[PDB]
Amino acid sequence: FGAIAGFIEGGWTGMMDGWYGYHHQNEQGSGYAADQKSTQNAINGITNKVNSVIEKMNTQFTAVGKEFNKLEKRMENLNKKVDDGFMDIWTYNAELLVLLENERTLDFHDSNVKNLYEKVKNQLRNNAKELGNGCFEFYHKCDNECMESVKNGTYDY
Amino acid sequence: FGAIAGFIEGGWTGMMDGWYGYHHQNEQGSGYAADQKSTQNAINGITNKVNSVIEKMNTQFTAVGKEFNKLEKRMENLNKKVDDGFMDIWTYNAELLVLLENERTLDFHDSNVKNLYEKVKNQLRNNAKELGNGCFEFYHKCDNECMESVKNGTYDY
Amino acid sequence: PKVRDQSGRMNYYWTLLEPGDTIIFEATGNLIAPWYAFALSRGPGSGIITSNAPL
Repeated sequence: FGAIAGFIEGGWTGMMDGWYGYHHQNEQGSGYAADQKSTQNAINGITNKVNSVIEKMNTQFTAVGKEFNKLEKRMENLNKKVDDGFMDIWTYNAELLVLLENERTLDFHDSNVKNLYEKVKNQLRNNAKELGNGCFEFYHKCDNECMESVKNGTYDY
Repeated sequence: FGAIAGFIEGGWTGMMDGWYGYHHQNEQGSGYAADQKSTQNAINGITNKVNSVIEKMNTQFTAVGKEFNKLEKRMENLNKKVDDGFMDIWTYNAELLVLLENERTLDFHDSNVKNLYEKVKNQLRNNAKELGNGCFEFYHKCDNECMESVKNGTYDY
Repeated sequence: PKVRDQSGRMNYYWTLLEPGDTIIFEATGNLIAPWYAFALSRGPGSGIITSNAPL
């Protein structure tokens, strides 16, 4: 979506604990919080994705080399053609797979924060001015006992 | 998303200058405007994408042909098998790559206009009726001095 | 033409005598006879590496 580097501009350096969460200014702790579910489901999914690009390639034992005498040039060239063929296929398919699935990975974070942002705006409703930056001015600036409960997504009226 | 050919139905023929922008009826110029950033970032990205499907294939010098005598039919067939093998791989991988990355390209425009539409609705707020067609009835029909500033996304209250 | 200062030549040959089989050498001359041979079991199948890296 347009969440990452769209209307949420830049990012925060202060989250040593996770990849996604919140920043609250109310009457107490000015720190950042991690969403241990919005995040621990992404790492469960990304490490799953790397481990399958790695480990879905089973490969047998293979000695690539072949030796031909001076009256076997045709075989030599047929063999070289086979090696060039694989090189061209794996080089092209790898370079593009890296290229494409990197964009698929950066979108994954857009779709994640956009849903986390929509996990509170589609929950708080008209109890805050919906600032376009990705931030909400609270009508009853919740203390640390309440703000830690919006993380779980739990409010009243 | 559902922006392209969803709630914005058809498209406009009157934009000789770019791919995305606006159409304003107020008190003056009834023309169309291009979003030189929403557009010049897409062309920076698409031409980047074509140029990498083209140029990520490096290929060496290769003479594909092989000639075999009448007591070398096995080699002849082994060679034909190698040529059929590559043909089958490149034919299948190309046809599908074209098929899939074309859909990835058409979505790119959905995600772009949906963010441009959300670049003004998430900015103008309740100063217009949000018509489902993808269009906004202005409360103080801005002149050409103001409308050209919503392009940059700049308002007041 | 001489090679290693020899105009003569020695052609070298080989075969893998299967277990239980017998090989027979018969010569009137010119035989470079075997003296030592090798008892081996072939592995799954590999190749030659040409290098100077130490083992």
